[PDB]
Amino acid sequence: SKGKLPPSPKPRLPFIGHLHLLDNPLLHHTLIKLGKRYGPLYTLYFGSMPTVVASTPDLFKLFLQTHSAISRLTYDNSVAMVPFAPYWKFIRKLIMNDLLNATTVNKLRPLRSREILKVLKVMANSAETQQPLDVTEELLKWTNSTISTMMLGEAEEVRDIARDVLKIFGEYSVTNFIWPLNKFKFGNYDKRTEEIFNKYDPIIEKVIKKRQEIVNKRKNGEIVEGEQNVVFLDTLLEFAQDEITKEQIKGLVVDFFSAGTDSTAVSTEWTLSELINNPRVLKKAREEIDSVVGKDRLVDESDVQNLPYIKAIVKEAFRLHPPLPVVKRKCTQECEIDGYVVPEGALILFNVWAVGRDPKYWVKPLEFRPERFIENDLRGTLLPFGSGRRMCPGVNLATAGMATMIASIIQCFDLQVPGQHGEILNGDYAKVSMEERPGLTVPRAHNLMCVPLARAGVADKLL
Ligand code: HEM
Repeated sequence: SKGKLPPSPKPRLPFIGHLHLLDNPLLHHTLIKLGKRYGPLYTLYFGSMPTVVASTPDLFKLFLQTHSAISRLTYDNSVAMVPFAPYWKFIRKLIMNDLLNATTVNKLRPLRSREILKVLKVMANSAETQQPLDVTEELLKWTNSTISTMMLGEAEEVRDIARDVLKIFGEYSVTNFIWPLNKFKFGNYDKRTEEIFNKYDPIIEKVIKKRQEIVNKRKNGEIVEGEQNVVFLDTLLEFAQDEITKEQIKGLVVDFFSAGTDSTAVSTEWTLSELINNPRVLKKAREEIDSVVGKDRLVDESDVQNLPYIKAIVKEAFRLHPPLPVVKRKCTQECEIDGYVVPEGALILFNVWAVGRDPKYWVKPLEFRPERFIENDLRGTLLPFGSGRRMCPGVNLATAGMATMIASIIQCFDLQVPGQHGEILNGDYAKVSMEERPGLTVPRAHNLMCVPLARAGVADKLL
């Protein structure tokens, strides 16, 4: 018990604290340089707010222990609603009563498979035209559609809400500087953005109405025909009035759309980019798929458990390119971490990007070497056991779902990299830039452009 904060740099300035030292939009690079001098736990003042920066796994675990836990999720996204929002108590009761469980997420697999197939068919078309495909854009549409279809169904009104949610996400990303809602200003927008906002509430109200009558017709024993797929919202509506309000249902839907869907699109692109840049690993990945699954049917989500190298590839891309390089938490009460005092209300920053590249934990950390997870949650979480990860379609998409998409892509296609003067790069130049774009979520700065090439025995046997 040293009775003092973790060490801090100099100088601390009256109003801005240490903010003048943050001279890099990619904050995690600056936090590493500071960590080299001041150690694995140090204090920065974001204005008047003390902010403690940790960069070891042991420090992360200390911040997750109970005193009430000394740190909590922030409201940067809707995941914080799970422990804190009162209307999420309804979800917790469904879980404890075995009415919402892992089987609920497993039964959505056919919906997830059809969304995967849609992407493969887009790539197949680009293979036939031999035209560059914006894989970044396709992965954003894939994750956005899969979330909305799992939640609400295949109706055309859900296609409309998916396009609207993606547009809202677009307006949410332009208010971002480094972290979201930092350059936001109270303004008037325009008629274009106004129509985007006003479209959401009437569309979701109609979708809930159309799903409520399906639930009622199933409850009263009446037969239903047309769309036999059961959506996640149907499970919520089926027990909403047992013996939760419409507004609170709409609030759950808002939370379901804003928990970080884009993280899966970002991590999928980082993984594909590492595979393109590491032909040895990509060849070995296709050999596993050809051996475990074969060339006669598409990879299925049930195969992922039998694809250890594919799972190691996802872990290895997560180690090098965590979607959130800096994870934020808030101190809930005065506590002591490794002898230092952490004050109530302090912002806590986990530099997970630094840990992923630290030679103290990883042999040759700059190498994309999935074997490190073999020769010795397929991403390799901070929420306690029993928080509901097993019942969440978003966690499924971020793990088994992304692994299935990546395996399906490389099973069917070679990814050619187009060049800047009428040529396809290959093979020493067949690489993509790994430069980062600043953000809370940090994607590749350059969109992933690829010219798919159908592998031999794929068009007729698979697509
Ligand atoms: C119904 C549709 C739902 C959607 C579309 C959705 C969406 C998401 C997404 C996109 C994430 C981010 C996962 C990641 O990238 O790491 C997430 C996280 C999470 N969700 Fe959901 N969710 C849904 C329902 C639920 C439910 C019912 C629960 C019940 C407790 C739940 C609990 C969680 C938890 C605990 C996390 C955090 C997991 C972690 O950080 O490791 N979700 N959700």
